[PDB]
Amino acid sequence: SNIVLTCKDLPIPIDLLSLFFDILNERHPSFDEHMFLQMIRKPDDPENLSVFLKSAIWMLSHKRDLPGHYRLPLTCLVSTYSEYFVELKP
Amino acid sequence: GLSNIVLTCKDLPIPIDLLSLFFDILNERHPSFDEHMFLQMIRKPDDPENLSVFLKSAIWMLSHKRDLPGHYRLPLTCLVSTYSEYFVELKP
Repeated sequence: SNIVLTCKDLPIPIDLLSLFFDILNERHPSFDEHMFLQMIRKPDDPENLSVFLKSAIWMLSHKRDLPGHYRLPLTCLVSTYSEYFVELKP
Repeated sequence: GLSNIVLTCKDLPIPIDLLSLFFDILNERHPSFDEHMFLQMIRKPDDPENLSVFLKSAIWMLSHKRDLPGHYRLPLTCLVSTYSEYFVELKP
């Protein structure tokens, strides 16, 4: 009836992270490869985290050609990474 | 009654003034985002654009708002984390 998924051990297609980076970096050209990997590793700046999450949210809320098999892992990325805001303050 | 009730997100208490503050900030940025749409979103987001706007206000409060009370951080992050989940089935 109901399935519980741990977003932390959920597989993420490499092509999704690549797409996500491409979209975020087009929007914010100063958001480079190195900063993207540091975000995946551990968010360390609230404004950068904000822009990272906002690109993922745009992809989920506006992008009409997002492959449907990216919806679950991309949503899990949003839910997982938003958690860093508890300690990461302006 | 509404002052004494403990609402929870993922078993974490969400202070009632936090929901009021969230609504006030969201509604100030988007005056057409009324109380009824706010309550519907709370019950079940039904529009990906409206949910996007709802989440972006909460993310703004966490990322930019310097005077957000400290004890609001965990419940508000909970709300972000939980309401984002609706995107799995809610498509543009």
